[PDB]
Parts: sequence; C-alpha cells; structure tokens
Amino acid sequence: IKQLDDWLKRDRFVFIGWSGLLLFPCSFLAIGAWFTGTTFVTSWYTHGLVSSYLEGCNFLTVAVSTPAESMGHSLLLLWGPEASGDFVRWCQIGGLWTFTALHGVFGLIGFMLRQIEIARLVGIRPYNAIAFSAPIAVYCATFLIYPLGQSSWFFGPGFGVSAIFRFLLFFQGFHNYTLNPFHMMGVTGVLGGALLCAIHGATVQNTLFRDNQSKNTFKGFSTDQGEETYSMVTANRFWSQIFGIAFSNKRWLHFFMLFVPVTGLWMSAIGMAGLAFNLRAYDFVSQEIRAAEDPEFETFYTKNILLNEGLRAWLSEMDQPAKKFVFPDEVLPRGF
Amino acid sequence: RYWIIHSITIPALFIAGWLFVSTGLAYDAFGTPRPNEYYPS
Amino acid sequence: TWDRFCNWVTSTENRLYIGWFGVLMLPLLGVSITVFVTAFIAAPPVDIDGIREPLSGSLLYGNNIITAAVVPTSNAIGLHFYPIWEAATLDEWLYNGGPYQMIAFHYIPALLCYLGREWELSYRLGMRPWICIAYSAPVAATISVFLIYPIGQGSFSDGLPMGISGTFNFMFVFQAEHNILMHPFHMLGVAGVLGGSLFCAMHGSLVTSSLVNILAAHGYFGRLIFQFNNSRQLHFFLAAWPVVCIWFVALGISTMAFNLNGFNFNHSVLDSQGRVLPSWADVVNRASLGFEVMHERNAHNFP
Amino acid sequence: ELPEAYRAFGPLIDVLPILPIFFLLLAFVWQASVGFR
Amino acid sequence: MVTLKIVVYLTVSFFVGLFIFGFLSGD
Amino acid sequence: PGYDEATSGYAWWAGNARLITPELTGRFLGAHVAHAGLVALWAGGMLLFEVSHFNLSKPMYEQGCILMPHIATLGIGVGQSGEITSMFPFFAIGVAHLIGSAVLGIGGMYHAIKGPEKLYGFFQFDWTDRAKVAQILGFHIAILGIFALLFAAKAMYWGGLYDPWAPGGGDVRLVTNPTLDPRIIFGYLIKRPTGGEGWIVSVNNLEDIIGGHIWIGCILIAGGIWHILVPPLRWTYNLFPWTGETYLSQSLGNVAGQAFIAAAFIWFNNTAYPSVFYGPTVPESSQAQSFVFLMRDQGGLGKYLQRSPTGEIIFGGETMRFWDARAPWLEPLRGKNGLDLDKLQHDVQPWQLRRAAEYMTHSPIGSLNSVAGLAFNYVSPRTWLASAHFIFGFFFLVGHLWHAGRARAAAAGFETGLDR
Amino acid sequence: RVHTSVLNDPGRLIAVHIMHNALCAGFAGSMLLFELALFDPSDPVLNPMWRQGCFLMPFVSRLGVVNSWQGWSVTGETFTNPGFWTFETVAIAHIIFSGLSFLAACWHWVYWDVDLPKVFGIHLTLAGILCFGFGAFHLTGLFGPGMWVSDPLGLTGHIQGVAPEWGAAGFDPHNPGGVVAHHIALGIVAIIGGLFHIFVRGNIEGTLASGLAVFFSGAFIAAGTMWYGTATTPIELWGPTRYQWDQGFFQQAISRQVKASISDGKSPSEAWSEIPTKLAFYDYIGNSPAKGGLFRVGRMVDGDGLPTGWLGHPVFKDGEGRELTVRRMPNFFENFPVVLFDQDGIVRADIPFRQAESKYGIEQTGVTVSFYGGELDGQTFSDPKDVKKYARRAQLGEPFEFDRSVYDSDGLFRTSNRGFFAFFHVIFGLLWFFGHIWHGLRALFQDVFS
Amino acid sequence: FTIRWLAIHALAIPSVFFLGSIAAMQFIQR
Ligand code: CLA
Ligand SMILES: CC1=C(/C=C/C(C)=C/C=C/C(C)=C/C=C/C=C(C)/C=C/C=C(C)/C=C/C2=C(C)CCCC2(C)C)C(C)(C)CCC1
Ligand SMILES: [Ca+2]
Ligand SMILES: [Cl-]
Ligand SMILES: [Fe+2]
Repeated sequence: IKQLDDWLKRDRFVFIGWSGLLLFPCSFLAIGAWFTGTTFVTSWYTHGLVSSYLEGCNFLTVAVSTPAESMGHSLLLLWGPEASGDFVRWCQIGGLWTFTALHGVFGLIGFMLRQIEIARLVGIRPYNAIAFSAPIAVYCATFLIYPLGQSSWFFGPGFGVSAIFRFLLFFQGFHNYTLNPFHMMGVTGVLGGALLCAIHGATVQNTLFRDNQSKNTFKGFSTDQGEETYSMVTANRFWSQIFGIAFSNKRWLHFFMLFVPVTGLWMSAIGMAGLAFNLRAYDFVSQEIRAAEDPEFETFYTKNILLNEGLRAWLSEMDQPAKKFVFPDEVLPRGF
Repeated sequence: RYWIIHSITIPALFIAGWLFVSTGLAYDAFGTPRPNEYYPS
Repeated sequence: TWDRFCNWVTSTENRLYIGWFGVLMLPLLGVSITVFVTAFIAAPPVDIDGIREPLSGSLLYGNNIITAAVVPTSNAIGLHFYPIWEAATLDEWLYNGGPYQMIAFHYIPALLCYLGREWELSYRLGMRPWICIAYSAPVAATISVFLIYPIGQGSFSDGLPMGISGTFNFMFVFQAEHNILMHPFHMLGVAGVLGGSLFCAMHGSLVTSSLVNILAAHGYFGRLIFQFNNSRQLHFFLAAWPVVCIWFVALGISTMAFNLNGFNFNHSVLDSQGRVLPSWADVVNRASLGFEVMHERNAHNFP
Repeated sequence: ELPEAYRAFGPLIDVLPILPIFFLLLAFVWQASVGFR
Repeated sequence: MVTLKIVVYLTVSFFVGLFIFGFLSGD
Repeated sequence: PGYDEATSGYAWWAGNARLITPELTGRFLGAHVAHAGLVALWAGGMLLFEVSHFNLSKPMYEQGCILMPHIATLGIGVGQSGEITSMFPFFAIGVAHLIGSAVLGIGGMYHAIKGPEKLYGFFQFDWTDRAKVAQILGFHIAILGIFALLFAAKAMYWGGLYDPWAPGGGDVRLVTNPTLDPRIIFGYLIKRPTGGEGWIVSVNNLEDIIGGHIWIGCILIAGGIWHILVPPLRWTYNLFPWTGETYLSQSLGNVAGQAFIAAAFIWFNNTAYPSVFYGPTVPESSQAQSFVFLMRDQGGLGKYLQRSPTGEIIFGGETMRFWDARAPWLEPLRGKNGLDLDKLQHDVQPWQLRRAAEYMTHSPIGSLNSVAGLAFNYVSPRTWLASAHFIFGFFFLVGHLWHAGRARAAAAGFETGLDR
Repeated sequence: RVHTSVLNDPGRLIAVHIMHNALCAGFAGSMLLFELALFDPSDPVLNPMWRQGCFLMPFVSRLGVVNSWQGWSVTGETFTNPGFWTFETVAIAHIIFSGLSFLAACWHWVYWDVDLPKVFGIHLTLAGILCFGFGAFHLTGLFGPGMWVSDPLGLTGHIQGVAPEWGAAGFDPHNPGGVVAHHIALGIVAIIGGLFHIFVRGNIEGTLASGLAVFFSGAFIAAGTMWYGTATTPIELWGPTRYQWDQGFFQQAISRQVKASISDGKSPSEAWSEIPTKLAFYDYIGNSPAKGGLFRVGRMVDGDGLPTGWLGHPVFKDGEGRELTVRRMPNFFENFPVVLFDQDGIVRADIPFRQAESKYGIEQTGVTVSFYGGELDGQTFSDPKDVKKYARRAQLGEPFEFDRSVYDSDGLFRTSNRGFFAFFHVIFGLLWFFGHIWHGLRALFQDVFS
Repeated sequence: FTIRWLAIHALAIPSVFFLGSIAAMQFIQR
C-alpha cells in the first residue's frame, strides 16, 4: 500500500508514479492499436476503403478508420455482442477505432495526471497540466463528443493523415466550420501561439548577454541561468519602438504564451461541441436572399455556400457508403 | 553475453514478421482482403 | 541640417523608431491602410472573373465584416500593371479590381521595409540582428499568397482576397486546384503552427510554473519525459521551429503557383484485376472535386 | 538509348548524379570521426 | 489623372531617394 | 591551429566560418575549387544520366530533362523543329564536365589538404584589404565578360543557337545581326516587371539576346579593368563593413535575385527556353488549347474570341488572362489587333496545328482531383526549374538577410550578445 | 480573486450559498412565468411545448405538474379545477422561496457569529432521504403524482405512478420503472452510507473541486440522456430525437400502422386517414433537433412556423405508373438533391441542378403525386410545378402546411428544447471540467500557490 | 527484471516484428 508507492515514486530514467499505471498501458495500447490498424487492418467493410500497408497504402493514406455506420455508438468491445470475441470481426467492424479512441483518452488523462503527480512531487505550480487541458478538450470534443452527438462513431475522425484531411473537408461542406467564430478564435490562438513562439525565441536569442567570446553563443555561461540569459530592458526597448507595445514583465509574457494557444484550443473545443448537435454558425440570409433575387449579386459568402454544396454532393456518395446515396450526374452541382 | 541472444532473436523476429505477411497469415488473422478478394466476382 | 534629419530619423529616442526603412514604410503603409479601409467599406463590385459577373466585396454593398473583402483584380487584367491612371475611368478602375492591386503593391513593400526596420533598430540598439529573420516567415507567407501565387497562375484574381470569407474561399479553391493538404510543405506548415503553439503553451507553462527556479523546472520536465537544459538552445528552437516550417509552407504556396502540387494517390491502390481500390486520399480527392466543379465555369473533362 | 560503346558504363552513370549528396554526408561522417571538435 | 501620375512618380522618387541617400551617408 | 571550436570560436556546424580568417586563405581557395568540381560533377553526371535514359520518341520535356534542353538550345546536336540528330554531342559535353570536375576536384583537395594554409604573393588576400579584394573582383568580372562574348561569338559564328522563332517551326541559325543598338538593349531594363511588359523576361528574339550579351560582356570587361586599376574610392568606405562576410551577403542578395529572375525566365520566356525542349509555358499552353478548339469547331467571331481591355482579338474564357502570351506557332496568325480572323480561317499550316496539339495537354484549365495531365499527373520541366530556383532564390535571400545582419553586428562588435 | 473573502468564515459562506439558492429559485420561478406568457396551449398536436422553446416547462411536467390554473393542460385537456399545483404555483412557490432565501442570506451575512467528521455524513442521509422519498413516494405515485410516461410513439403521454423495475429491465433507459427503482435503491444506499459517515468516521477547495467533478460528469450524462432520449425525456415534452429521424423510426411506425390497416379491410385513402396528425408530425425533419444553427435563436416555431395541418402522405408515380419515393433528407444536409427512386432502388426521376438536360426531369418522366389522408386526401397533381413543389416537401418527411406569419417565422430550422439543453450542458460539462481541474490543482497545491 | 527490461522489449519486440512485415509487404504482387 505504501510499498508499491515507493517503487512507483522512484528515481529512474522514466518516472512511473501512480498515474503511470493508467498512462503507460493505455498509451501503449492506443499507439499499439494504431500501428496494428495502419499496418494490417482494412477499412473495406466499414468505409469501402483500403487503409493499411498490407493493402498497399503509404503513411499518408493509412488509417485506423472509424467504425461502420451500422455499429452506431457501440463501444465495440472485443467481448461485446458485435464481435463476440472474434478478433477478425472486431477489426473488420472498426473495433480498433474505439479501442484506439478510448485508450487514447485514458492515456491523455494518465498523462495529465502524470504532469500533476510530478509537479506535486517536485513542488512547482501545475500550470503545464492546466495547459494540457486544452489538447484534452480538443480531443474529447473532436473524437468523442462530436461522433456521440452525430449518428454514429463513423462520422468521427479516423486515425490517419488522409482520414483527418477528409474530416477537415467534411466540416467545411457540412458544417461551414471556417465561418464558425469558435474555430476563428481557435485559429487566432494557434497562429498567435505560433507567433509568440517565434517572436519570443528570436527576441531572447537576439538580446542575449555577451558573456564569453566564442562566435557560437550556445555556451556563454548563461544558458544554465534560464531567462536572465537575455536583456529584458533591450528587448522591451526594441519592441516598444518597433511595434509600439512590448511585454514588459517576464511573468506576464510567459503567462500570455500559456494563455493564447490554450484558450484558442478551448474555443475550438466549444465550436466542435456545438457541431455535435449540428449547430453551425452564421446564416447571413440577407446575402443569400439577395443572390436568390438578384443574379448580379454575389459575395464571397455566397460563393462559399456554393462551394460547400459542391462538397456535400460530390463527397457523400463515397464518404457515406452505408447510406448508398445515388446522385445522378444531373442533380450534382457545378458552375458549368 | 549480451550480443549473442540479440544476433539470434532480432532477425528471428524480423523473419517472423516477414513470414507473417509473405505466407499470407496476416490476411487471415485480421480479415484483410487479399488483392483478388475485394470484389467478389 | 541634412544630418539633423539623418539624426532624427535614425534616433532611438522616439516613441516609435522610424529609420530609413521606415521613411520608405509609412508612405507605403499610409497608402495601403487608406485604400484597404476605403475599399473594404465602400468599393463597388469587382468583376473578378472578367466575365461581367461582379463580386460584391464591400460593407456598403451588402456585406458584413465577416463576408466583406477587397476583391482581387479582375481576370481580364491578368498580371498587368493597373495603376489608377491607366484606367479609362475611375469606375472602370474600381470595376476591374484596381484597389486590390493598389493595396497589394504598397502592403508587400511595406512589410519588406518593416523587415528592414526591425533589422535597423536591432543594429542601432546593439542587438543581434535576426529577429527580422523570424519575421521573414510571415512576410514570405503573405508574399506567396498575394504575389507569387498570382504570378505563377497568371492573374491577380488568383491571389488571396483581403477579407475573412474571401480567405476561406481561397483555401478551398486552392485545395481543389492543388491538393495543398497532401503537400508535404503544407504538412510542415501545420506542424509549425500546431507545434509552435504546443511549444508556446509548454514554454509558457513551464516558465510560469517555476516562479517564486529552473532546478525544479528541469526536475519537472526531466521527469515528465526522459531525463536542452540550455536556455539558449531552447529559445533558438522556439524561434526556429515555427519560422522554418512557415518558410516551407510559403515555398509550398510558391511552388504550387507553378503547379507542383500535392501528392496524388488517386487510383494508386489496385486489386488483382486492376480495379481501383479507393483509399482515404481518393475520398479527399472526391471532396476537393466538389470544390473544383463549383469554382470551374467551364470544365472540359466532365460530363 | 546512349552511345553503343558506352553501354557498359551504365549503372555507374545511374549513380553519378547522387554522388554530390554523398560528399555532403561525408562532411558529417568526417565530423563524426573527429568528435565534432 | 495625368497630374496624379506625376504626383505619384515624384512622391516615389522623393521617398526612395531619401532611403537611398539615407544609407549613402553611412551609420 | 584554427581547426576546432577552441581556437576558431566557431562550432562544427558553423565550421566553414573558420575559413574566414586570412590565416587560412589557402583552405578558403581549396573549399571553392573542390566545390566547383562538385558543381561540374553533377552537370556531367546529370547530363549523362539524362542521355542514358533518353528515348527518341518523346520530345525532350516528357522525360524529365533539364540539362539536355540547355545543350539543345545552343544548337548542339539538334535540327529543324528541335529534333535530336545525334546524342553523342550531348555525351561529349557530359563527359567533358566530368573531366573538368576531376581537375577542379583534385585541385580543390590539393589546396584544402596538401597546399599552404595561407597563400602568399599575388594570391594572398586579406578581406579588409579593399584594393586586393576589388582586384580579385576585377579579375572575376573580366572573366565572365570574356565568356559572355564567347557565348555571343558562338551564336554569331560557331554554329549559332536554336531559334524557335525561325519560320516553319524552329531551326538552328547563326545570329548574324545582333542588336547592338543600346536603346533596344537597355530599354529592357526600364520595362516594368508586370504583365504584358515582363521586364527582361520578355526578350523574344535571338538578336536581342546576343546583342545584350555583347553589351554585358563588354561592360563587364570595362568593369573588371576598372576594379583592377582603381582601388575602392573613399565614398565606399562607411557604406558597409569591408569584411568577408559582408561580401558573402552582398553576393547572396544578388544571387537570390538572380534565381528569382531565372525562375520567371523559365516560366514565361520561350525564346531563351524554346518550347520544343522545355515544353510550353503555361500561358502558351492555354493559347494552344483555345487555338485547336477553334480549328475543331470551325473546320470576336465565336465563343473563343473576345476583346482584350486594349481591344484586340484574343482567346476567350480563362485564357484571356494569357492574352499577352506569344508563341512561334501562334504569331503567324497575329494581325494588327491581336488574333486575325482571316488568318484563323485559312492561314494555318499543318505544323502549327501539330505544334499546338502537343502543347494542349499541358494546360491547367481542367480538373486536378481526378488527374491533371497528358499520361498521369505530369509535372513539367518548367515547373521543376521554376520551383527549384524560387526555393533557391528565397533561401538565399534569407541567407543574405542572415549574413548581412551578422556582418553589420560583428564589425560593430555585438554579434556575440549584449553587455550586462 | 475577489470572492475569496469568505474562506475564513463559515457563516458568510452559508449566506453566499443561500443567496445563490435565492437566485436559482428566483430564476426558475420567473423563467417559468416567462414561458407561461409566451406559451400557446391550444394545439398540443401541432404546437407542443418543444416547438415553443419551453425550457423549464417540460421539466415541470416531467414530474407531474401539467395543468395551468387557467384550466388548460399540456397533455390534452381543459379541467375546470386544475388542482392546486400548476405551472403558476410552481413558479410562485419558487419566487416566494427566493425572497425568503434573500431574507435568510441577509441574516446569515450579518449574524454569522454562531466539524467534518459529521457534516458530509449529515448531508448524505438528507440527500438519501430526499432521493429515496422522491423515488418511493413521488415517482411511484403512492403519495405523489407519478411521472410522465408515454408509448414509444409519443401519442398518449400522461402522468401516472410508476412501479419500480428492480431487475436488468430497470437499466434499460426507456423503462420508466428503472428510474423509480434507481432512486429507491440509491436513496437507501445514500442513507446507509450517510449514517455510516456520521457514526463510523481538509481543504474546502478540495471539496469544491470534487463537487465540480460530479457536476461536469453529470452534465455530460444529462446532455447525453437528453440528446439520445430516455424515459426521463419524453418526446411529448422534449420532441423527437435526431436518432428517430436517422433510422426513420416514425416513418416505419406509420407504414406499419398503414400496412396493418390496409391488410384488415381498408383502402389507402382510409388507411392513411387513420394516421394521427401527431404521429405524422414526428416524421418530419424540421422536428429533428439536429437541424438548427448556433445563432438561430428561439423556438422551432420561429423557423418553419406554426404548422397548419398535415397534407397527407404523398405517393409519387412516374409515366410507367410504378411507385416512386423521394430520398429523404439526412440531418447532415442543409439541402439535399431531390431524387425519386422506384421500389428496386433505381433512379426514376429527380430535380436536376441547372436543369440542363434532365433525362430524369419531372417534366419528361411524367411524374404525378397523389395524397392519401390529411388535407389533400384524394387529390392528384400532374403539373410539374405542383409535383416538384411536393417532391421537395416530401424529402423532409410528411408534408405540413406552415403559417409563417403567426410568429413572423424566417424559414430557418431551429433546434428544439432538447437540442438546446443538450448543447448547453455539454458546454457546462466542458467548462466545469476546467473548473474542476483548476480547483483540484489549487487544492492539491495550496502550499505552492500561497 | 523491472521496468527497464519491460519498457524496451515491449516497444522493440513488436517494432521489429512490424518492420519485418512492412518490409515483406514491399515485395507483394498485385
Ligand atoms: C554561397 C552561399 C553561402 C556561403 C558560401 C555560406 C557560408 C557560410 N554560412 Mg550560410 N547561408 C546561406 C548561403 C551561404 N552560406 C543561405 C542561402 C542561407 C539561408 C538558409 C544561409 C544561412 C546560414 C546560417 C544560419 C549560418 C550560416 C553560416 C555560414 C558560415 C558557416 C557555415 C558552415 O560552416 O557550414 C555548415 C554546414 C552545415 C551545418 C550543413 C548544412 C545543413 C543544411 C540545413 C542542410 C541542407 C539541405 C539540403 C538541400 C538537402 C541535403 C540532402 C540530404 C540527403 C542531406 C559560412 C562562412 C553560419 C554563420 O553565420 O557563421 C558565422 C550560420 O549560423 N549560413
Ligand atoms: C424579497 C422578498 C420577496 C420577493 C421576492 C421576489 C419578488 C423575487 C424575485 C426575483 C427574481 C425575478 C429573480 C431572478 C433571477 C434571474 C437570474 C438569477 C438570472 C440570470 C441570468 C443569467 C445568469 C444569465 C446570465 C447571462 C446572460 C445575461 C445571457 C447568457 C450569458 C450569461 C450567462 C452571461 C417575498 C415577498 C416573496 C418574500 C420576502 C421578501
Ligand atoms: Ca483545375
Ligand atoms: Cl468560388
Ligand atoms: Fe522564455
């Protein structure tokens, strides 16, 4: 009871801790399932698609694809009634997706618990765990909350490069997710987060203190110090004169580097949670009616609506094989 | 001592991976269709 | 007295540094801000496609700020230099998307002067000079979409529209033409902004959580992963990763201007008979086809 | 289709373009074997 | 707008020459 | 001595920056001679590679050839309409670059390993020595001015160049009357870089190309003589630090700009880069699509002809962005107001219909999501060369920005950091 | 931050908690009065409460209060005496409590100058006594009204007591008896656990944090049971779910009702006239809660409008006289190509996009439409403008006439109260996950945060 | 016999088995 706690809490090459009993098997299983699915397992019976290296796919097109639409929101447990212990049936119905998705959440939970456990042991504030709540919010919203709100696990994101690319394009045509204001705040968070990474790193590097005489500064007896490696005063003077404003306090700037991408991801998680209920934003019916009453009238908004229509019709026969949509060539949209 | 059981069992696991696919056992174990089995003719 | 002007312009004592790049910047910014704001509010519709079907981009012609854009120069102009004086009339200039070419041709040099101004102040402040290197990544990115991609495609109508919905329209049309998702340089660009955000949140969280001490900040991070520790190397990597990746994605847009497109794995997996077995790339290709057919105004390879 | 007498040189030609990208690697292999001093 | 072309041609000449003669001085 | 981080100040990943010091000028030479061998090694190797895999049925641009078009454009082993006569001239050129790479390679290794650490005498140069570096600039300016005239003499006398604008297709022809007139030659520099104008990329005849190279070769010779005889004047003292890394950055900025001009040149020009060798330009392949569509239907009168904003008969639709494109197969049907309706009725020779039909399959006014190609995708050599050289032009401008700032910072003494 | 004033004082946190109880009940009584003012009680068939943006009203009627003191009930009827407990006296009782809680919070804020091996154990028996008593007396109907139960078609919902379902049938979410048995069983378990923690037994931020964990997990569960539909969210109160549209659950139920009745003795005009308008209204995609938008605010009736009546079932026939079926709109599609299929599955007609060639256009296929039941019973339409008009309407399920002027409706689908509840409580769950993390970390790190 | 042996041999034993199969798929005729 405290015997195993000492062995968990020890000084080795990788820390385990109590959180490691959740993180390490679940992450290994989630990653192991993804490798298993992308190497050997087909998506022919769930999507009519070929999706492993055994099929002839490459890294860009392998996926652990979502379960078949017939499976609904079943957990698709290996011993559950859908597979009944048959591993061949289980892989064919998409049981590896639910395996990867559900083991992914528990590793992600186990990871953030590990952040808390180490911060508690070392004795520092657990802001890294707070910041990791945003990748967890994005994952839960996109991989769990969205398919659960939808008709089946089928409409979730597949665990693959191109499956994700399909997921991106599906959200344009069917959800107009670019116009979603929460996705907009997400993009601002991520580009702003990337901007902060580049400016701050360049600002530190280019306001470094001269300590040694080597022409490479990655060893000027100041890297061990930490931040005090660079001139806060000269950096503030540069940015107050180039940009107008500068982050004068090192604590606030690093608070802002925390806050900007984390809040952005949390915003995108709210937008995604809304789309679980098909709650898409921004009708702008004035432009739609005007372009339905005046052929001379066109905006970029009404052009995008036509693009999304083209997306929906041209994708969904292939993208939803269980529905067995038949769109004759004449019903398909075009600008021809 | 160390490098004896690695010269034996590292190509042994690579061969077993190779024989998993080359003998077609990977298709049966996962239900992956063979190239002539996607479209039942 | 000329030296007095030289002394004030290069002075590091003003509220904002002007410098020599900045005397070649505030005119260019003066024009490009003024024309953008006026065109965003009040420009008449622009016949972007050149086939007399005008596109309304401005606030006073039916748009809100989300849907409004300065509409790119007409396809009829192509890459022609279209200054305000070479139009027949003022209305013909506005009809053929004159303001966009005015904005883009002042905004792009102004950013290049902002680049040199950032160098110039860092030189006068005794700083190392490479913050401007970092800023060259969004500059190259915006030049690729506003300048290089129109040049490669042969028309400024293919440039990025100066608006929120026009930008989205540009994304989808580009995907249809070029399959930017399967372009590895765009793949790098995504890793650059998502990872750049990751490193930003991580560095922000790690530093702020050790305020009261890097010895407990590296006892933390050394324990969370396997056991830098060099603040110089870490901060170089924080700059380098978003910057290098954004350079590649800017080069991706630029090389796709020449139609060096993303990977095409359409019809790339075949069965024993030679039937195409669809993959996820073929599903993406069908989706991007849906964008392509609406944007096309006559296709010549589709019933 | 190349000149008839020089058909034998053949695969050596097929290596000849990528011989410069091996000198870039040997700059790192030489740097490896001096300890990156 | 034949006078405006002159206005622009002079304005570009003046500001660019400023930049050219600014770096011609040397600092 | 200066061969490790301790005594140089530069780490291994910046290890070439240890050749900046004048103590190691001999190794500076051997780096450059060995590198020029590497440039020549690829040039010989890639050409022989391209010759080895070459098949005589597909023209030149359907085989991934970028070096063989360059040799063909000099007229080396090509006949009428750019058909290859003998592949042996291409082989002779490729082998010669191998031998030149061996001489340059051997001398590059000699100076980098066996030769003296620093040169002495006439070949001893110090970066801060304004007169000596400018003297070497003078020697090098003269040499490229020599070779510009050698190229023009080859075009005028020794075999000439392939002219795509020669009647009836194209043909190698001596450029017997080069344009020496300076207002034509230097009027290209004031032409705007925009559409319809195309600053120097719009050079569309071999007389202007060869006339320009005579002007370049001579001006470079007078410039070279100027730098050998005249050391740098006092107005060029405080413009920039007179150090080695300054000169590198100034080269980097100029060579970055050169790659951009070359990328535009391969993308738009079909005179210095004939379309029988490099493929059609995207502007010209869109004209080819519309032209054969006229000759299909009939066989602005029609749905394919509209007015330009300047009021000329052009091809209609998407390709009206490409109305400034000029091609040697299209130009015989061009009257005084753009396309001529009477010449698109009965003037069209079989070769123009032959030529335009090949250039059909090269035009991106179709579909990308099924395939945009001939067979499959088909990336053109013009796309490859323009993409590669834009990438070089960008990175070298970044390298310019890097080196120029560092040159400024190191002379002023704050390249290592700030003072506490 | 600002509210950390009351950490060093228990009695002023009782005051702050009573104040919150005043605001909650005050809202609940005044929100329910706002809903009563806007409510139209005339058509429970065609303007039920889930079309009218009633948030609180279904939760009141779930538990047995279905009458207004004006006389009307949300079920179907118009009692002379509606009893004491109505929507008005539920609202009044919450407002009276709120003012009384206002008075008690003021007294606790001023007079606070008045133990947790005991308090949580006290709180757990009380909640257990409440939970057992809710299940065993209210929900059973023994000493209470019962709860709302209905048939799975949602045609005959009413208030009745429910016997506890004590087996594995009780864990079926659509079994009302399980919810009764859950509350009796967990109520006993909480009383036993509570008296355990009274007799057999540090940071208050940790207690807040663990409470937030229960709140967000429950919020997702509440959002999930709302969105998926259980016995506790009847479709007469919260409307159909998106899943009932997905599997054509009401379409199959109607066609079962018609094929049975045709097989007994009746004609198709007689069979389809026997379909209740309530039943046909459920089989219409504008009643699916997955058709709305983020900023399409208000009631479903602010969208498509007030339904006037069912038009009847449209039956489509081509020139061959073979039966055609419009492919119904999925939830995913804002607009959907109008394609008509025969019984085998072949496209026979469509409404084409341009209309460039149709080969399959309505004009050239000669498609007619006939209606059975409803308003247009016995009518046949043969003109293409009529048939194309009804083919678009048929793609949304059973066609209804809408009056768009009663509520000045804008034609844009709203989500129901079910969709609005599920969305907000997912947002509430996501937010309260963050608050749980924030307060969990602050409680676990109270020595490095202070 | 604790974590160090089990961590390396749970992540390299399948990783060379998988790399053995992925190497074998390259020589698949279809
Ligand atoms: C003629 C052009 C040229 C020349 C002569 C130099 C010369 C120099 N540069 Mg440089 N630079 C250039 C162009 C040039 N640069 C361009 C275009 C850029 C923009 C990217 C840069 C960016 C740059 C930086 C950031 C730095 C230098 C530095 C230096 C100095 C030391 C570099 C060194 O030792 O080699 C080292 C070589 C290596 C470590 C290997 C290069 C690794 C690259 C990234 C991979 C190349 C990718 C390649 C296309 C793909 C390979 C195929 C694959 C199979 C391997 C040196 C004097 C350093 C300096 O300032 O010292 C004072 C330094 O910090 N340069
Ligand atoms: C005193 C008294 C009395 C009286 C009482 C009364 C009369 C009352 C009331 C009350 C009321 C009448 C109340 C209320 C309430 C409300 C609330 C509590 C609300 C709210 C809100 C909210 C919370 C919201 C918010 C928001 C908005 C605004 C929107 C959305 C978003 C947000 C969230 C921001 C009596 C005699 C009886 C008794 C004794 C004394
Ligand atoms: Ca296209
Ligand atoms: Cl569009
Ligand atoms: Fe930092």
